[PDB]
Amino acid sequence: SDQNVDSRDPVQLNLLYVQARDDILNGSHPVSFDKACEFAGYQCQIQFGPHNEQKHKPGFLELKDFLPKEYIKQKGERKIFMAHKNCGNMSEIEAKVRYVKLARSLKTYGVSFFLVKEKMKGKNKLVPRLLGITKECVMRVDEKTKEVIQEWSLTNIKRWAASPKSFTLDFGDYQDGYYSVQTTEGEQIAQLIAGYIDIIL
Amino acid sequence: GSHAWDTAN
Repeated sequence: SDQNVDSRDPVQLNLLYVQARDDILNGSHPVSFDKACEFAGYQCQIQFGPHNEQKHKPGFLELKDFLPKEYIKQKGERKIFMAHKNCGNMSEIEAKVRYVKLARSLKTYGVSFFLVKEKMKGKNKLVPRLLGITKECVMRVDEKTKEVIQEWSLTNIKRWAASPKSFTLDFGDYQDGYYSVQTTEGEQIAQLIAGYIDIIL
Repeated sequence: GSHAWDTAN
């Protein structure tokens, strides 16, 4: 046994773990249902220790403490315990490390997202959509699966406009027709875009 | 018990 001594600062690790966990749990860092349950599995390993079939069954958890709000009304508890099982006898520190690394490995990691509303096709009711802004692009993300559906290079943005209830993008030659969405965060979005575009030259 | 293993290595 032994030999490999862990010299990682557990205090620093816990700080990184808590930030990552909280961003996922409160929606700041949007993740898919499958990923949320995988994270939840590590959370269980961290707070409860190795999975015990005798006690860790549905009804044992307060799902609001282990999953983003939008996934609580689903059969996630079952998926969570399978992920918990996978951890085997993994140590609490190892679990935290796996959690942070999994979070950092996601394409959505560190991305500033805004929940906006899009009006489209043959639908009268607006559709929720995650609008992400990075130093390289603007991306339209599915609010349910969290998958990227469309992406625009910042270099293709001609101009933009914000109102108290909207944000609009004009891609010039790129495409005939603006991109406009309903949001109360229009100026916050404009500011981020503005800062990122200033540097793109 | 099958979980809290011990080893010489």
